[PDB]
Amino acid sequence: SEESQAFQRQLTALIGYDVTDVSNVHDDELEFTRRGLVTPRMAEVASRDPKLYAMHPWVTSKPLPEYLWKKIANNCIFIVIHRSTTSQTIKVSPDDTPGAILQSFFTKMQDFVLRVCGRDEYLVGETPIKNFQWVRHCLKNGEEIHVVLDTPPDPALDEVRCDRKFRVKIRGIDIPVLTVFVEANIQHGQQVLCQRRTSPKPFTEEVLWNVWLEFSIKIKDLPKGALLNLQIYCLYYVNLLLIDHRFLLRRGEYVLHMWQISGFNADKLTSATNPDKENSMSISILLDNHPIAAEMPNQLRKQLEAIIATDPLNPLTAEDKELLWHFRYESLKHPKAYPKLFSSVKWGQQEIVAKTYQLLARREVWDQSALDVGLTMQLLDCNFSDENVRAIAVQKLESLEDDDVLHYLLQLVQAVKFEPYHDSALARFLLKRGLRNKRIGHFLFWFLRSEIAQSRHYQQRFAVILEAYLRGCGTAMLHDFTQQVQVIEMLQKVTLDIKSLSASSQVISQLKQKLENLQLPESFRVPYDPGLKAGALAIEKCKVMASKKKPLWLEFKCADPTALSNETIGIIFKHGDDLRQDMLILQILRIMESIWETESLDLCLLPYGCISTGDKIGMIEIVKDATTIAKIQQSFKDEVLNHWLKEKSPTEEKFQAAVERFVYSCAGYCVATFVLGIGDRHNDNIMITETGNLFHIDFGHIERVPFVLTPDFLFVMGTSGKKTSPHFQKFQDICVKAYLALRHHTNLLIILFSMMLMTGMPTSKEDIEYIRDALTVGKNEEDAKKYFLDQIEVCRDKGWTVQFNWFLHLV
Ligand SMILES: Nc1cc(C(F)(F)F)c(-c2nc(N3CCOCC3)nc(N3CC(CO)(CCl)C3)n2)cn1
Repeated sequence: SEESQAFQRQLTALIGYDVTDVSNVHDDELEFTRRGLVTPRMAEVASRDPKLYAMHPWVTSKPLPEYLWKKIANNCIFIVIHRSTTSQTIKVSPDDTPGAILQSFFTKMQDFVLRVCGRDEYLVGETPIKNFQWVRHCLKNGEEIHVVLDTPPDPALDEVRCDRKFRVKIRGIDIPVLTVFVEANIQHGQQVLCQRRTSPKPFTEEVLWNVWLEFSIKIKDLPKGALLNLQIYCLYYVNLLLIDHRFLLRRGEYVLHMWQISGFNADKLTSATNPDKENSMSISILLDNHPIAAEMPNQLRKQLEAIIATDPLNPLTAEDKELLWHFRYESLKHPKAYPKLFSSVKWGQQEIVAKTYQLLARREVWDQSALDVGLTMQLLDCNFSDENVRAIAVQKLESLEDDDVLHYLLQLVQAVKFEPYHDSALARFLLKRGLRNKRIGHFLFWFLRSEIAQSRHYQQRFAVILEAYLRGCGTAMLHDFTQQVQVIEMLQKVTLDIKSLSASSQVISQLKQKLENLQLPESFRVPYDPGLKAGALAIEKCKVMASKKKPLWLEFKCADPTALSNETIGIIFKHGDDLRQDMLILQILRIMESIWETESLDLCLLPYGCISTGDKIGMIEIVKDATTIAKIQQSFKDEVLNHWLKEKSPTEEKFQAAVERFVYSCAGYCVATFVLGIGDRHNDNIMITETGNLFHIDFGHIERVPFVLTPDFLFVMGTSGKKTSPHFQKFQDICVKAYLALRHHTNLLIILFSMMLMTGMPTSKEDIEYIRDALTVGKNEEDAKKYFLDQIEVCRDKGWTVQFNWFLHLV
């Protein structure tokens, strides 16, 4: 169809990659997955309620935290309602359903719905008012809930239209420009089954061996998902699945173009070949050589328990693995032992694998066990290639409500890189949950699109998954995405053009002019906050920041007239940094906020919105009324920070609340940063709001100091490096309370941290340990409770020693 060709082009401009192209495939894995990602799509699309899908209500089935209970005194909630400059307040009970509120309101005077004023956010569905996120947001922030009664959005325009051994031939290598040898492996889950090599020849434009590298593994022994790893060093690598998606073995000859090093990493596992054929190193290989689906003594059981108890970081001895394996059925009764057990499997042996799959038959204990996202994630990392082991983990995620899928959505999207094949249980899980919820689908869009734009190694796999989502999300979503992408390209253009014109009066004139040139969509959704829409630019408020990379400071008008405030939406555009690192960290900070919601804690973290759009290019949310701690100091005497708060405080009451939130916010970042090992930062990278909320920024690429707690912060808490103030005791306990709450989620944090380094960093093995030592693994609470207080003292014993040094390095 002529219309289908123009439609596919819409998806191509949206996705930023052409899926129909078959220039860089040696097989049909991609296309087969497209055909295979039609059934799952239609299955979720044909099974979704248009009404609830069109308004995409954001809710949680979790209990309301202890601290958020104090906010409600009379067991009633105030819901200000709007129709046209008219206000009708309604005192309401925490359990009052949105429907009841509609009739309970009309009585004081049922076709319409309560929409949040100035937002594409609705309060609809059989849910208590207390369970809506926008409601919990207002309580936490003291704001009141303003709502407008409007027609429920039309779901109409959401609609979609042998026993022989193995061998391989190393013919040679070829690079057009610029002692090197070949290294061939057979890997399953980053675990080497066998390794062969060649003879070192001098580095030149042409070096060939044509050697026959023989393997010890046998044809029926080869596990599904097994990769053929080919490497070269004196610095190039490529892979290829020994088994395709149809259970067929690799028959034929292959010319493969290789990736190069820039000096473990998610990229090293990719089954995709290098797109650039003009400059890349190539490999010559040929392959010519199907499948189907008494108890322990308590002394050994005690040893097995000790092994199960240890962390995910603790390596497994050959002694342990044999113990875990010989006692499979005792190990099966402990879900926490599944990662270590499946690591004890000889995947290079068909007879054992069969025992493995047979073992997975009766998963009575696994399927009944409470979901452990830390335990589930472990089965999804680089150390597991078995399609069925991963399937039981993805099976467990399905119980997750949309609320929790949002918290872990970024890590899940990244975990796709660890999948041996393009079509996986995980990729189908992401697709289902994306098509089932508009908010999940919105972020799934930008997460996929961030990788597709700056990742040569995986852009193909993600493009196919993004295409499968674009069809099925709806005609309405497609319009928004088109607008959003349209604006970001115009802004990124301006951002890049502005950056080059500077290493002034000249640039400031160039900015306003080029901004007046765009004058382009009338409105678009904010990528990091889909509820908000943006209008025309506040060109007068727009400016290039006095920062080293010349970042664009932009402000927009809100396109919603139903908004009480007149505030502009601020966004920063930056080409200097790699905002992928920032995304992961910020998302981990949100996960930390959730964990502290478990023990009923608020630390007032400010995980501002951040989205990577291209290569070292993206956007950051602007937190209103925030300034840098450094800027407060210059234009290092201690009392400065306190003068600022009282200055920005209209009343003495405002000041006290600003001091309170500072004690919490400071405590939150002190604990969070030290764990992630990013505690040592300069003043410029730590900001504060006029309302007392402290927060950090710029998380890309990171003597000594545990974390930042300078004398000015101490002074705002009223302590001169020796005494203990009333607020300081509050802070010093809050740190311990919050630090103990994270040790309880050690495995979850480690696995997240481990994945963040592999899929989001450029070795990899030793770097992970800091979070293990920081979390004080294998130590009682009190001894650990002191370890953190000792870390606080190292900040007191220090002062500006490193902070002054930081001032020295930049200059
Ligand atoms: N990777 C990055 C990059 C930046 C960058 F480019 F500097 F803007 C930031 C950043 N975020 C932020 N904030 C994000 C949250 O809302 C407040 C602004 N501010 C600032 N600036 C302080 C400034 C120079 O001194 C003028 Cl006020 C510019 N920088 C964070 N992470």
